[PDB]
Amino acid sequence: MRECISIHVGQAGVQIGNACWELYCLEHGIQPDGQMPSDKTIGGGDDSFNTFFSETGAGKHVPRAVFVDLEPTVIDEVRTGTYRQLFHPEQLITGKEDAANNYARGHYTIGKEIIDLVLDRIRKLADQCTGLQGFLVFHSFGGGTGSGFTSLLMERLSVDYGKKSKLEFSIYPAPQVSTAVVEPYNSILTTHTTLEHSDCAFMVDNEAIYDICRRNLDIERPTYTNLNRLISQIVSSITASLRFDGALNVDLTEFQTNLVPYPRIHFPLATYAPVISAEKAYHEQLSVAEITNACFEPANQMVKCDPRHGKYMACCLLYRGDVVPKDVNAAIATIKTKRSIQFVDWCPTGFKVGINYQPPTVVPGGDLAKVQRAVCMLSNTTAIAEAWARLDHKFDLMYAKRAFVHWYVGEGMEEGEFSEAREDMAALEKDYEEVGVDSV
Amino acid sequence: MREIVHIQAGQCGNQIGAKFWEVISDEHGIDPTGSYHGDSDLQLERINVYYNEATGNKYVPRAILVDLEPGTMDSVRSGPFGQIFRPDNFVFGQSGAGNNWAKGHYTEGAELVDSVLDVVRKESESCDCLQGFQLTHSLGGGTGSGMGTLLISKIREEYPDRIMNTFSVMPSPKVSDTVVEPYNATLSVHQLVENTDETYCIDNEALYDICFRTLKLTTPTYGDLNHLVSATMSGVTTCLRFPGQLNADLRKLAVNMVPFPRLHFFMPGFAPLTSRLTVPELTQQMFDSKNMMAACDPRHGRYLTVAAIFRGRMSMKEVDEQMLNVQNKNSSYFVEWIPNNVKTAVCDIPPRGLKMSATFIGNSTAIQELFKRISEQFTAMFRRKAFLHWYTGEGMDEMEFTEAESNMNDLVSEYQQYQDATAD
Amino acid sequence: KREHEREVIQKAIEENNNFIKMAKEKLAQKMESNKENREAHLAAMLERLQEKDKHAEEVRKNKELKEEA
Ligand SMILES: COc1cc2cc(c1Cl)N(C)C(=O)C[C@@H](OC(=O)[C@H](C)N(C)C(=O)CCSSC)[C@@]1(C)O[C@@H]1[C@H](C)[C@@H]1C[C@@](O)(NC(=O)O1)[C@H](OC)/C=C/C=C(\C)C2
Ligand SMILES: Nc1nc2c(ncn2[C@@H]2O[C@H](COP(=O)(O)OP(=O)(O)OP(=O)(O)O)[C@@H](O)[C@H]2O)c(=O)[nH]1
Ligand SMILES: Nc1nc2c(ncn2[C@@H]2O[C@H](COP(=O)(O)OP(=O)(O)OP(=O)(O)O)[C@@H](O)[C@H]2O)c(=O)[nH]1
Ligand SMILES: [Ca+2]
Ligand SMILES: [Mg+2]
Ligand SMILES: [Mg+2]
Repeated sequence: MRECISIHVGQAGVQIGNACWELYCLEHGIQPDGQMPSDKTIGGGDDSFNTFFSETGAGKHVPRAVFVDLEPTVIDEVRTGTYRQLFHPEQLITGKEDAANNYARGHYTIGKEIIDLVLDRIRKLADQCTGLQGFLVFHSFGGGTGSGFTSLLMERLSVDYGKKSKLEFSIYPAPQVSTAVVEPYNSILTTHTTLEHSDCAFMVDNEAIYDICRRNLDIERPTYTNLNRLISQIVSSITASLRFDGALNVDLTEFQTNLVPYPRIHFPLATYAPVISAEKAYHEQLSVAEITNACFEPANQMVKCDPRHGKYMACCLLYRGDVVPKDVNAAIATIKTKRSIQFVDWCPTGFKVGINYQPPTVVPGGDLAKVQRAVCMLSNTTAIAEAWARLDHKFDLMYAKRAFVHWYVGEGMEEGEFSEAREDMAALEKDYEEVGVDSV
Repeated sequence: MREIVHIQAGQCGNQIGAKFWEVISDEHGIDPTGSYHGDSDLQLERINVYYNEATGNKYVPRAILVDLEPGTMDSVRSGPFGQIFRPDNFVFGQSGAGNNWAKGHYTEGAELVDSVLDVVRKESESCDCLQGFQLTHSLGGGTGSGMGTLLISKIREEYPDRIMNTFSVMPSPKVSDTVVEPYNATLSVHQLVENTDETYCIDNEALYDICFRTLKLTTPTYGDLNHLVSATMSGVTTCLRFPGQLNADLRKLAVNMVPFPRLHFFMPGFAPLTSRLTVPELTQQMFDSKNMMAACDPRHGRYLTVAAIFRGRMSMKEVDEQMLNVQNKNSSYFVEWIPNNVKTAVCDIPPRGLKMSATFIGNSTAIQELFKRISEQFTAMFRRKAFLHWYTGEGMDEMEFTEAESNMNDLVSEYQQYQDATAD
Repeated sequence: KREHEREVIQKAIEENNNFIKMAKEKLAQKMESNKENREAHLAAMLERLQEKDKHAEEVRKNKELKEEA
């Protein structure tokens, strides 16, 4: 019951999927061959981790996940890698020719050739569910598959599963690790097309993750491996309420009620702490008060923006590990006093709090210190619109000259789709302004 | 998995084509017999991009050798790696083209084109996922310039959804005394601008000036020029041949490098250029005019897009800092209406003999200086209709020379347009 | 009250279905427009290439006409 199917699209989606599922396994005590000694109910069960893992009669715990990429090399490494036994081959779907960093090829030319197969494999997972809650879609904004195929899939999922919940983990592009000049195009196109088909979307600014790795972990030049291991911790904190259960645990759907005041305003800002090296964490007890304070330092945000220069519509705190309500309430009280957290006038100011007693886990060889307690803040702030504004500016500079537009037209798209998508974005930036205005 | 089909046409095309295969074969650890004796698995990771695998673990270049003159075939065949190539992939006539573009495009070459295509089809049919083709040729001759552009058009007819890439060698009075080279070049450019997705401009003028001024070679040979070409060709194809992220295939390169379909003529660059370094030094030189393989000054135009490729063991932190340094210090020479137009890749495998190198691929509006030079030499003869009878004798019309001249002038104007363009 | 309760739930059904419907139609329309546009782009490309072949025939025809004279 309350099963959740994960869909990982494109390189970024897949490789982040590798990090996440590796982390999930270590958190639940699941071996690379899928075995879980602590699980005494063989062949099935209705425990909390069963929302993310199905069970075979042989005792194998299988991720409720699909991996999709229009080229095989990234998923092939999953097929031959450390956790190859973890997945059934039909969960790992591949093409031959990728989208070449083109949204058009991902949504149309190449994507149409594999979409039916993907939906069939997703259906096979859905049929295993006694009470499917919804989907988690992992993808990049910039890639052709991450942008184009994801939009195609999201459209199709709304048709085949109605208003079943669909959550996104979207990788927002950064020049330090970008691989295409047209990522602003692919970004605006996929955001426009997916907007009405997504209920909630957590944006991950690669530059924000890049900086956190450089400043807080002293990684000279972060790799995708460095970025992904940090992202997985944030994804883990958000899904922990689904995979574990405790007295103080608060389901992600309850937070979602507070985080989305209007359908289009569904992009929460994530902030995670503590991100600290083993060297620095040694003989350093990070209190509930200290990590909660860190959530309001913009340097720790998943998206580069300034909430101090915006208004709050919601503030959620997702704690895990050695944390009790008393300390949390004290820490918040201190913050509400010291920090100026300004809400819009039409929402209450109380912070919604959740606590999972299971402490954070780290993967071997990682740079993150294993801490006794961590927190992820999910806030709805008008400041997130900054990320739209930056992308929209880059989009405009190129589109004014129609730079690279022929690559899209040549694959069947029209200029009208570009202007249509950009206008939706302009309306979205405007919506975020409007919600921040005081009432009459 | 993503196979490229190599084609080399004419004397020049085959010469640089041969050298290209010698160099990358060494990099990938292939011997002249086609056997693998290498030390790193990175060599064989993407070997199928350029090499077919045969019985007994033999690696055969997916290469097609073409010429209207049978002499070229023997020279290659009796070359160092001549025995590596597929015998049936040798396609040749007898009569030669004799520096006549019309002969290679309409007459002599048109007779031979079908037998070439048959070889192309057989190679392509066996491709798991053909990404496209790359041609090596000159624009000054008649076979490489004339039949090469014909082959492009015919191949594009049967594979219209595949990438067409070319390594075009531009003529210069400093290396060749044939006077109709501006005719052949202009007629070729007229074809390239319409039917290729990305063209590397190899300028003999630039190759000569480098060998004479920089390398200090009093009398540069064709072997001295090709040494540069092979080093360049090895560099710009590094991202294709080894496991990587940036521009790992021909289409992704084209998307990053070609903002407008006609403006696909690249200015390659290499560093270090030496004959008998730090990351800042490598970066300085690769953006230096003295290191460009096209006789153009990038400070006389603006970069639309740039692909930089660093090879060797170095600090990626240092590379990232320096590449940012160049763009900030030379921001005026990068168009502002294409954000983040400079992409950088780093391969751990250095080329033969070097500890670390840097390959540069630029789409600069300063490339017009190259086309302007040809246009000036072209018009000087066409205004008086000189040597025209050799072309019209093959059935051509004067209006076709007019159109080629006009289209080339248009290309220049279009580069000037986006050079003069601003954001605001 | 009972009638209103029925009217609410069947309105929810109607809106969910109308969403599914319009999404299905929007997509089929988009995939059809894209198909026609891409084919037209390819058709035009070949059309130009086939006129090059025709031109080439005229060149060889013109040579043959110049020869004997
Ligand atoms: C003063 O007048 C000249 C007289 C001649 C050549 C030149 C001038 Cl300016 N030069 C320097 C040119 O560049 C024009 C032509 O070049 C050459 O054919 C190359 C360079 N070659 C091998 C030689 O010139 C031999 C040394 S003579 S030194 C003065 C050329 C290419 O322009 C013609 C047309 C396009 C060719 C000629 C020919 O090669 N075959 C053909 O069909 O078209 C044809 O049949 C095989 C042979 C041509 C030879 C001659 C007409 C000699
Ligand atoms: N955080 C993170 N970002 C990634 C990763 N891999 C790629 N990206 C980002 O994703 C963007 C490019 O999209 P990709 O996922 O690589 O491309 P794709 O989805 O496979 O689509 P194709 O064009 O068909 O290859 C760039 O902005 C990258 O920085 C990753 O492993 N982690
Ligand atoms: N860089 C370089 N240029 C060459 C080489 N060989 C020929 N060229 C140049 O190529 C141009 C055209 O000559 P070719 O390529 O030999 O002519 P072709 O393609 O064989 O055509 P035909 O001789 O008419 O059959 C000339 O201007 C030469 O300068 C070479 O080995 N290296
Ligand atoms: Ca169980
Ligand atoms: Mg990909
Ligand atoms: Mg020759």
